[PDB]
Amino acid sequence: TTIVGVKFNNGVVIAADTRSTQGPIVADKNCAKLHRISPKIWCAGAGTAADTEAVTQLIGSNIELHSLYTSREPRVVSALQMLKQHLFKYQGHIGAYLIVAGVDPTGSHLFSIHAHGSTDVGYYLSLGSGSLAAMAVLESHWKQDLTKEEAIKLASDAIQAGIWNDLGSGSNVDVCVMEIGKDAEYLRNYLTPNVREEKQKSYKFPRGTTAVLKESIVNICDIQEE
Amino acid sequence: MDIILGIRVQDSVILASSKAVTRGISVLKDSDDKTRQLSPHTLMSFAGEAGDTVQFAEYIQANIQLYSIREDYELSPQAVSSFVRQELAKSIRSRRPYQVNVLIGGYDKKKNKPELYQIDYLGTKVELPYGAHGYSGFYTFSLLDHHYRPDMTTEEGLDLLKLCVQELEKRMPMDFKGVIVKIVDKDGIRQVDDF
Amino acid sequence: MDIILGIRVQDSVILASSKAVTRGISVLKDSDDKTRQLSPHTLMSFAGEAGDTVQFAEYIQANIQLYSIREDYELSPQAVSSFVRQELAKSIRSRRPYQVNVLIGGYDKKKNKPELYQIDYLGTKVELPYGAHGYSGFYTFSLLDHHYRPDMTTEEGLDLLKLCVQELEKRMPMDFKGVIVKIVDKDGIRQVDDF
Amino acid sequence: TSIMAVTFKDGVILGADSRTTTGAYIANRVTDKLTRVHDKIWCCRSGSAADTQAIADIVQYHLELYTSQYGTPSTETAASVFKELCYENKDNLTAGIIVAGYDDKNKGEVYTIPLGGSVHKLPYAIAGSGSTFIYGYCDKNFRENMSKEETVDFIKHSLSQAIKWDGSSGGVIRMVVLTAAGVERLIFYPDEYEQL
Amino acid sequence: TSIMAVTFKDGVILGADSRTTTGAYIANRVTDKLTRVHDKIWCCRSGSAADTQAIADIVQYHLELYTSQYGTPSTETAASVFKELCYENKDNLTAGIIVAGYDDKNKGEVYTIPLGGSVHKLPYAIAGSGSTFIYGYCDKNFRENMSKEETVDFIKHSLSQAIKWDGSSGGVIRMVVLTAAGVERLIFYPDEYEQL
Amino acid sequence: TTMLAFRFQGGIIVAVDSRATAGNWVASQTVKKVIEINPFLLGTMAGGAADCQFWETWLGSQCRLHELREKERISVAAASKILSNLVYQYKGAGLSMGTMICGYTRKEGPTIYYVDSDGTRLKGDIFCVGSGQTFAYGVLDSNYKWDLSVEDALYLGKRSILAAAHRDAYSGGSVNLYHVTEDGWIYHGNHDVGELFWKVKEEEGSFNNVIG
Amino acid sequence: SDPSSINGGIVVAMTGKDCVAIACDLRLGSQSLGVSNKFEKIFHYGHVFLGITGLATDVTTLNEMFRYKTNLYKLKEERAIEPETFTQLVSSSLYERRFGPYFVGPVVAGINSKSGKPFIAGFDLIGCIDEAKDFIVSGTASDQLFGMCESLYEPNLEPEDLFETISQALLNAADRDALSGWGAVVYIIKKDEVVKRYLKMRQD
Amino acid sequence: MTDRYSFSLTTFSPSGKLGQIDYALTAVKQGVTSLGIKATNGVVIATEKKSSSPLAMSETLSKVSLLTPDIGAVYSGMGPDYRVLVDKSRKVAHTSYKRIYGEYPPTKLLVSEVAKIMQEATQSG
Amino acid sequence: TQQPIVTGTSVISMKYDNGVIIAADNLGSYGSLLRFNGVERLIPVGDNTVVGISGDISDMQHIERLLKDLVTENAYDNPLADAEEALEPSYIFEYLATVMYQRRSKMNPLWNAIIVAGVQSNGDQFLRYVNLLGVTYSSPTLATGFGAHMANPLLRKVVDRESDIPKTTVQVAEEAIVNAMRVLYYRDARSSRNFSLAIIDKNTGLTFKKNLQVENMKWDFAKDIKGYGTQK
Amino acid sequence: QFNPYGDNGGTILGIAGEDFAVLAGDTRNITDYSINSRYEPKVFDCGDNIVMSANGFAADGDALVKRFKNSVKWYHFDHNDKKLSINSAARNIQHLLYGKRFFPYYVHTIIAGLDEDGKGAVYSFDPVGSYEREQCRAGGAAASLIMPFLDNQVNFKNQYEPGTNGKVKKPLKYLSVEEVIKLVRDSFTSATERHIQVGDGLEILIVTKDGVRKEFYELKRD
Ligand SMILES: [Mg+2]
Ligand SMILES: [Mg+2]
Ligand SMILES: [Mg+2]
Ligand SMILES: [Mg+2]
Repeated sequence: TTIVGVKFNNGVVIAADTRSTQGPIVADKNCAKLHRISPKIWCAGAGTAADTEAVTQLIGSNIELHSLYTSREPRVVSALQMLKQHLFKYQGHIGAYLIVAGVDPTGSHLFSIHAHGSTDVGYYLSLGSGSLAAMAVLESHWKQDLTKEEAIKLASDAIQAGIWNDLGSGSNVDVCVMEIGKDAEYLRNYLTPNVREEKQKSYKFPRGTTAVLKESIVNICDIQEE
Repeated sequence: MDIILGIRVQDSVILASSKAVTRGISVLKDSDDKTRQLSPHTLMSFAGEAGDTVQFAEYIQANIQLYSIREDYELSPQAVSSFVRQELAKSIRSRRPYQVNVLIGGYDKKKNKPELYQIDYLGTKVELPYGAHGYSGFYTFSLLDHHYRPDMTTEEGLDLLKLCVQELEKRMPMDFKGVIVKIVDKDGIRQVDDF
Repeated sequence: MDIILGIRVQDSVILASSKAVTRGISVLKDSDDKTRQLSPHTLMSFAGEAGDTVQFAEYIQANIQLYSIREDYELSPQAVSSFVRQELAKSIRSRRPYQVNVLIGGYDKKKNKPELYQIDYLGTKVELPYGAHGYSGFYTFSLLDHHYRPDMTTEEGLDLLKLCVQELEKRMPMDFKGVIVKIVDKDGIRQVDDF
Repeated sequence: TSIMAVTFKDGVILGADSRTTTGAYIANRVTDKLTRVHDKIWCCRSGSAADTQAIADIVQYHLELYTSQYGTPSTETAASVFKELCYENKDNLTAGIIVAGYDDKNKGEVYTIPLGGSVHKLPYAIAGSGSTFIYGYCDKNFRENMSKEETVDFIKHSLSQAIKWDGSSGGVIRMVVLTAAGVERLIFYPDEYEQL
Repeated sequence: TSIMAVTFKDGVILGADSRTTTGAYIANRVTDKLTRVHDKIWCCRSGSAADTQAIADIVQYHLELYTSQYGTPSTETAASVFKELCYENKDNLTAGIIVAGYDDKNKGEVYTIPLGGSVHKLPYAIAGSGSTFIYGYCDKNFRENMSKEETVDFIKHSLSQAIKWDGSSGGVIRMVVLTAAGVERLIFYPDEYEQL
Repeated sequence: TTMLAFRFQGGIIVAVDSRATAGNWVASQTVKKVIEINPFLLGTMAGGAADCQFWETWLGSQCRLHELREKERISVAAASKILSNLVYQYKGAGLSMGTMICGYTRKEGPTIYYVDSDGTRLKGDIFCVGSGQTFAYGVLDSNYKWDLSVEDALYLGKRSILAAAHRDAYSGGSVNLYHVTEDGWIYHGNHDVGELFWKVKEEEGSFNNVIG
Repeated sequence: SDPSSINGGIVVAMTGKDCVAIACDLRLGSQSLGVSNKFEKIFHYGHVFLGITGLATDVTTLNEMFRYKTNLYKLKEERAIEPETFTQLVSSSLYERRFGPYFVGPVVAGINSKSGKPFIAGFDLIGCIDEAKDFIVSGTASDQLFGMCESLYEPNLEPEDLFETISQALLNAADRDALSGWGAVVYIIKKDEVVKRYLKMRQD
Repeated sequence: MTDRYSFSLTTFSPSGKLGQIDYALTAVKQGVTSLGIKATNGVVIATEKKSSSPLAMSETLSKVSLLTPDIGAVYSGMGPDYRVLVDKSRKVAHTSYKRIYGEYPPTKLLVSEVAKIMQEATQSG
Repeated sequence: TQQPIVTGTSVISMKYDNGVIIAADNLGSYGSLLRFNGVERLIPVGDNTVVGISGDISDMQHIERLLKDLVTENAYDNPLADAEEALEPSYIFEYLATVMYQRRSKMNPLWNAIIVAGVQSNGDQFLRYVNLLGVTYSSPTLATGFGAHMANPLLRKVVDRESDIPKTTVQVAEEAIVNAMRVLYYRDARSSRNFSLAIIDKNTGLTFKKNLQVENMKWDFAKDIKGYGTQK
Repeated sequence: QFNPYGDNGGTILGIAGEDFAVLAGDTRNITDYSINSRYEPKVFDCGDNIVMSANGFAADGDALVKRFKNSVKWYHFDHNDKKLSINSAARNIQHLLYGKRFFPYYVHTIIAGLDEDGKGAVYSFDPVGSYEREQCRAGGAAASLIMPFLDNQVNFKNQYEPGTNGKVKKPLKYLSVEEVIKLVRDSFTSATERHIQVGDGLEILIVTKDGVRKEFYELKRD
């Protein structure tokens, strides 16, 4: 997994690859790692996939209820505080490593959070098995006062570094841009540089190829009238 | 405990269970009956860890007898086996699990069919024409796979069972001191006193 | 291997050894002869680790046969037992020790006396009226302590041996598939073919 | 990590490096290890980042609630709350915290709370993996009642050496000055302190 | 243990503490850790006393045999013999040795041979458990081409701090001065160096 | 793995399965577990594939040198003992071998020796080795007679491996049959278990538990 | 010892044109010993199909659990549960045992009764959802299944062509796994007809 | 302390009436009018913002409340009781549904959950 | 079997149109202690080869002596020792690779990761890696330790495949190498600012640059970073 | 503690035709999650119309190939330049491998060529020397993904003739070199999609009576 977060002029951008693995095997070639905590607060997760999803949704649920209770739009610091206190309590047993980014009435924010409950602030961050490849790119090209277009470019370039160089990362690049005073724009499959080539042969079988012992209709309908 | 076998024939279920009880160095008993009658037409044999086997079996027996009295009705073998499975499935994630494997031989009076269920200590249930637990199946299943027919009489079932026990007595390192054999059919449960 | 027994009576030494060979799960053989004739009037039974037992026994046999040819003379049972003890005592501090326990039954033609020696894999030798290795003594020694008499006939020795084997067959968990019995006396070594 | 707090004539100054490592990888090279638990009571954190952040957050809560009821807490009181958490949960924590603060009555004070949860009031304190290399330097160069500029130089020079020898320390040198005048943040970059 | 060797204008000086511990017990409080392998080639020993004594004895033998055949060996040659023993037997040794010597051609030289058996020629070197506490002090206070009196003061002050913080170091400070003039032994007692 | 060998009126029947596994992974279904040491001697392979292959091929070289030197066919007793003495030298080093050395000579008649990597050497009439040995023994024990015909003996060996191949997860693929006579061994073909199972089920009426 | 490979077995699910397919082997074992050749691993709750591999006691337990939950769902909602909703229920249920999980590999398959859209999904033992467009695999021969499916699969196959593709994927994968086989079943699912076919395969 | 009122405060009178429920309905009757109308392509709910004082900012008092993105609520009767019910209704939509099924509850089932909470305040101690 | 004591971190390298470049910092770490600050880890062999070594320094010093002995030995009874029968990069590598694999096969490894960079007689670029296991491989870019994770991604952006090599100038290659060293200084806790760089060109020969420093560093943005979440 | 072994990933595949043989392998070399090389040849021409690959731990693989190439050289010296037959090479490799039975070459070896009747031949070895002549064999990381596919598409396993419904098997008709290469390419393309250690490039060596020919194909680089 490769995930990055980049601050820019009027907001923040977060990006991720689309490969999910079961050890050395690729379970899903187009996974969605960019998750929504609230409309304008998104995060990307590395580590134990069920933990990163479960924790986003839980804090996302409580954030929504909080927003309704306070008649205010949710803040990134709230998501962060709720995430870290939950994770700390479970002493790293919930293997969620996240990059949290968003905009709120206070401004634009970018944080990272680790499974044991520690958090960090930054203008650019990377996470996952491809984090070193990604950070190499970020450390080479990041500057202060980036534009929206420059940040999207830098973020996707950082993910690409992971895709090509990290075996745990691959396939496509997903992006989400959170700009102040705007709707957050989720760009699913922003880049698609790994389409499989056409196969040399069709493996469609002749009908009747497979040997069959019994056939029967399965009743999926409910008990009928009359 | 050691060897427990089961075979479902045309009109009955036959359970064979070893008689030996060994505590490490010595064989303390050679006439132990590793079975409990759960209801008039349902028998359960068992094998596993010492103490837990009888404790579990008697606990199940008490529960089925309680149901029988409350409803004035005998549960079907299928219903009893499902109840037993759940108890073992519950047990496997407990603080200290029941280490008990069972065979449930019952005659369903409603369907007029014999039924044999094999359940291990994890709560793994399967309905079978013949079954076993432990290493018993390793020696006996090749014989049962060959000779078994669904239309066998009780006498033919007993003869096939004798062949299985003979193979066990030949190739097994442990002396299990023979088997007690019980038959479950429409008339209930009875013990074959010469085997 | 498992059970090896020995008893020295008035005019002979009787060695009884189990017939089973078990490799873990299965009993591979039920007619194994766990003994080697070292000389015309000296027999050695053995039990211990697989492979090492026969390797050691045949090695000893070869050495005694070599001595017999070189000197045109049969070594006394005492001399043979001392040679065997030294080999096992040497072996216990080797890179890989022989894990073999033996009984040596011999008739001394000079003294006109039967002699039974018990030697374990450490090289622990004792001359006894009756002996065993492993758990065999735990079941049989109380019977031998009671009934044994130094003036017993060979037939009485065999009867006392039968009682020992019966107790083993009753209380031992393992099926050792009966015993091969051999008698060592002034006329040499012979096998009792019905036991 | 290299952290220290030093009392001087006008108050106290906290100092720290900015390196956070996961093994040999620098996970964050611009970390802020100087944390505010009250207006003029700050702390330097060492050990488990998760633990020290959790502790500091709880202390900040305790002192915020204290202030609402009883007014401004003392630096001693803040150190006591830190200690209570560190001592009672010593089996499940890996935290080495230096507490520094300014009162008008008591002026600059420094308390160090090592691994066990003991408290030690000192004129100055050093902690973190990099502190081992500067025990000799700091002991020889510390004076009581230094000026602000002298104390800044003392911390700058001390952490410079700690960073020089300790691989787990590095980045920028952050400092926080606590006096009657207020709260001043300072930062010093590699090109400055490496040539000292 | 706290040991160091420092080159200066007229040659080189070796310095050491005198404490030898078995756990927390001081088995010897007046140990001589400055050992002679040749007339003007000495060494400071740290690590296993058994190992470093055995090594030094073998080196002294090698250099005695070298001298009989080829004349006075260089300090580099002595360091090489030390290294050869420490490197080839790294699996079975725990030795950290500083080699110091005076030639007329090369003057004062210092070589340090850490645990692995590598060699490092340096202007000065520090080693032993107590050295960790004076990396900062020594780096800030060392100058090249110091006078004899300045170098004695530098070593005295440095080992004073090492002794102060390291429980495994203590006792007297022994020193050996290597110049063209000859070989001078110095000793400094607690009442002297503790008040520095 | 499942292998058997039994002595009978017409010589020796050797029957083996063909499966090789590396954990749950079926590496091969076409493995040769009978080794043609020479035209008169067969060896079975259980345990370490390499240990069995290597040392029983080596055994063939030792048997060939014996008959060159002594101008006489080596006995099964002598051949088996060369192998058992060799592996005994390596005892403790981690060889894994379970084999039946099968042969038919004038002086001995049909002879089988079970040889094993911990030094065991057993002469016997029936042997079964492998993960599926218990299943094969059941069929063997209940149907074995000395006065079996070559045809019926071959089938019994085939049927016994099939029993094991069915129940034992680590046995299957195909069945290889051999018949050992005094004039040498005779190969009796490779039999796919998949096809053999259905064939036997129908013709024999066995495996009623399985739907076909 | 490893709970996910004591009993053995496999499940595979595929999407086609206006159809889905889900298939499984029939083996249940105790490690090397084959115990049952009739242990079906696919269940259905209305028009939603669920295949489960792994520890057999948990497979049975989870079927009973989801039957329980979907029956209450229907009584309250007055409608049958949909594949998308059921997938979330499986995920929720599995994660609630995060630190004492069921050792299973579930697979959901079905067609949304309102949109008509084919749906499949897979999970790890603690609820992480894999919603693949193409195929989902699970079991002791998951590696083999991934290899077969990746090469044999093509999108928009008709029901009768999808049957051959999924059947061959299962069969040949199972024949390279010691703990899978002993029979097989394939479900072909269309919006208002479902056919179930038992396959003939080798019984070793 | 401890809540020592573990008994029902709503009970059946000889005539079969549950007094406290009847009296609660009387409080509702005194409340400001609110209404709801269902159309083919929507639903409307409305009420009067009866401001207690002209100095009060009645926009800060929400009588019509979002429960889920597709469900809204209005009331008549005691405002404070309504406010806490809205809080409970919002939470139960998550805890007993969205955290299980990954989607918001259908109207009838959320209503059912709110109804259950109100029923329990009629029988609980 | 041993454990490394005094260690050297990443060695990075790449090919360009006319030759190869290799670089490595001047630090000898003692665990987390940055003990020795003047360690040369690039060792030239003749005028056509540079061997860059990471890992255990005592083993590096041993290898350095082996290479020095190799040059002496090659000159014995060799009139063309400075011409046709001079040591090639490929000869030097194969020798080291042989030693490394032999040592791992006796369970007594030289705890190193080595990159041999050079230019062959025919002008061909040579760049190959070998480590304590005897594992060998070649690539347009090669790096050890942390360099493998952070430098390779950056260097591979310049030369992503074989066909990119003729398109890459020495100025572009050196620029990329120097930037990678800066990135490693930012992110490797066992790195130093000071490093050495060597260029082996088929036209201009061996250029060995000592006492280089990481410059043009970005740190100013640190002043704005406060707290770890909520702190202002 | 020092671990003398490592895993360099990679996947190889050998298929024997009627009068030809192919030995293919990916060109990617890895440790853990890093790529060492995108092009590091793994299949070698060893002389006498024999091709070889030893997949697994690359240092052991290189050593074994090197030793076998040397064995071919000395076979010529010692036996009057006699051609080393594929069966003779197989037996020779067994002895090279088993010579390190108690400190194995951590590799899965496959060799390909033609037998003495000119027919295609592939031999497969385990790490300690057990070997077999085979028609089809994949080795390495993605072997479990490839072999089931080959059983189905090369040996037509589980495929029956339409209309007979399981009664008549699909006949085993001989495949051309072009047909085999299609299956090889599709095998590696599929493996590259689902296995993280497989990718970058595919190099195939084809062996006929005319000699040894090479073919290279790109694979996905992610
Ligand atoms: Mg530093
Ligand atoms: Mg099988
Ligand atoms: Mg299978
Ligand atoms: Mg890949």
